This record gives sequence, structure tokens and C-alpha cells, in this order.
Amino acid sequence: FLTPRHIDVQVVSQTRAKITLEPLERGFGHTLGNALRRILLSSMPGCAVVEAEIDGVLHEYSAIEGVQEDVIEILLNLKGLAIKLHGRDEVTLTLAKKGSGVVTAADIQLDHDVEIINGDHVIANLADNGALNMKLKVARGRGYEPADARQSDEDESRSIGRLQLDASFSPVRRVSYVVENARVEQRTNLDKLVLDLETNGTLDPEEAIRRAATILQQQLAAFVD
Amino acid sequence: VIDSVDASRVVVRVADDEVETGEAGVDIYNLTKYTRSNQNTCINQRPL
Repeated sequence: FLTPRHIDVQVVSQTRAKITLEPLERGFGHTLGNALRRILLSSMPGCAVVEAEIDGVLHEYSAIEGVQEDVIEILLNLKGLAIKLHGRDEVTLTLAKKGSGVVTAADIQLDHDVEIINGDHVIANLADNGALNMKLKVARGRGYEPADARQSDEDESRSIGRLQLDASFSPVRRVSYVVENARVEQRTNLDKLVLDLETNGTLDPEEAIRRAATILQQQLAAFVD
Repeated sequence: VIDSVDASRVVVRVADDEVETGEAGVDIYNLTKYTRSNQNTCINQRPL
């Protein structure tokens, strides 16, 4: 009998953001709260580094000269990046730095459609006797996918040159919902939802509820037809 | 005092107190890379 209209988005921080949709009917508050929690963690649009190609190393196990951290530790730091793709689905990024200076997420060349959220995220430590240069390639996916499942874009010749990573992108980390009480002066059984959303910054919390609404409506439409 | 830190090797200086007459600062520490152990496990050393 009641429908949520004109929800409120209380942004308290860049990562943590709480939302209070609307005071719903009793019984449907706790039902929609647990239903929306499993949607934000199952399938959400995200972007991460799929593969990284270095023109100075053959495989990911052997280390290089000039970098303090190992190559394996470098590939483990690229997973923590938060790259937002507005228009393009797959883009190629570059990175190159020479000298005694640490490299961060801001060292990547800027683009008109590529926006990196974090800038203080370190990658590796450099020195004066060595330098690094590599090419990054990100893509848009839905859920977790290992490197052995997405076996595509290969010609039996890029084995020693190209290095693949483990795509584990997840824009949502923590979801918490409680049942509060509200007054509308129409009925006595009113309750609202307070979703404690924890997004890494790849997507806006306002669009997270809209993207989680069209997927639930598409699953419930099978019962009507 | 450490002179230069690298993933392959690390070098350190020698203090003037506990040093000899000639060739005071000589310290070459070669860190081992990913080699095969006796149980088919990996072993490596990372500078800290």
C-alpha cells in the first residue's frame, strides 16, 4: 500500500555512506533489508586491473633490478586500485618512472574517461640504479573470476611477454541494515531501513540502490509471465 | 648504515668503531631468489 519515494542519501564519508529509503510497512522492512544486502554483494559493476605487461621481465616470479619490492608484491598492489570507467569498457593504461622516487596511483597518465579514486596508494619503491615501465589493462566485469577461467585473447605467442592477474573486483565490502521507527500520522505499524553501505569509491551510493532495484525486478518478473 | 636496498642484494656500511685498518666497509649480502627446496616448496628473501 506504501511505496518508497524520494529516498535520502546521508553521505558521512567518501567510503562509508548510509541511506534511509522510506518508512515502509511492518513485515516488509526486514524482508527488503536482507534481500538488498545479498544483491549488493553478489553482482555489482566494477573495474580492476585484468593483466599487466612489463617489457623488462619475462615471468612474475623473477624480480627486477632497481625496485625494492618484489614483482609478486607489485602485482598484489594493483588489485587494491579503484579505477572508474565512465564510457569506455576496456582501456589500456601506461606507467613509467625513472629515478629515486616512490610510485603511486597518481603516477598513471591521466585520461579524459579514466578517473582514479585513491592517490595515496603506493605501488613499489624505486632507486637511482633502476627504473620501471609497464602497461596496464583494465576491464568491466560483474563478479569474481580467476585467471584460469577467462581464457581468451590469446595466440600461443604472448606467454613470455604478457602477465595475467586475478580479477577480484568488488566495489561493495560491508553492508548493514537496521529497523528503525518513524511517524507518518497515518498508521501505527511503520518502520524504515537504514542501510550502512561501505563502498570503496568506484560507484556512487545513490546509483547502487537503483542498480540493485532493476535486477530484483527482473528476477521477480518470471513469476508474472 | 645501509647504503642501498635492492630486491636482489643489500649492502651496509661498517662503523668506525668495529673496523679494521684497510678495507673498512665491505659487506655484500646476496639475497636468494625463488629456488627449489627439498619438499618442492618455494623459498625467497625480501628486504625489510
